[PDB]
Amino acid sequence: MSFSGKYQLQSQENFEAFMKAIGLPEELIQKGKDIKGVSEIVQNGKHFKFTITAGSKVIQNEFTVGEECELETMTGEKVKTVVQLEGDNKLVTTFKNIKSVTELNGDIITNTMTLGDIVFKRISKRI
Ligand SMILES: CC(C)(C)c1nc(-c2c(NC(=O)C3=C(C(=O)O)CCC3)sc3c2CCCC3)no1
Repeated sequence: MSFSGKYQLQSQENFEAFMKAIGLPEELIQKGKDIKGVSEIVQNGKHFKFTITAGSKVIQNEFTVGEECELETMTGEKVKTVVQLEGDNKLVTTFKNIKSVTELNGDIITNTMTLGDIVFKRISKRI
């Protein structure tokens, strides 16, 4: 099953709480909290390219699952980690104490990022 596609954010929970917890300037939080942009995934086998719209920032990540890679953070910083496949439809990874799980079901992607007790959840639909 392939993740490839262009996805528009439908809804999200805890954007503000999550962004505050990672130290985003309140100014970038209010500007970005209501943006419903488009995220793109290009999948080639175990190689993924992500162009993500997160609030008012565009985040870019390329990686091969199982290999070491660098993920870009909201704050601009790069972090070493590894992204795994769990089943055919779940990408799982951890960085800066954040547990992320990105799951595809048909045309719906559910991105769940957990930091402390904050569950930041984003739901996007293929366009
Ligand atoms: C999945 C992977 C590569 C591990 C990854 N996701 C992110 C990532 C997000 N991703 C999404 O929102 C996504 C979609 C969507 O728009 O709902 C559809 C696919 C991903 S938001 C976000 C970050 C990091 C810092 C904080 C804010 N970073 O790496």
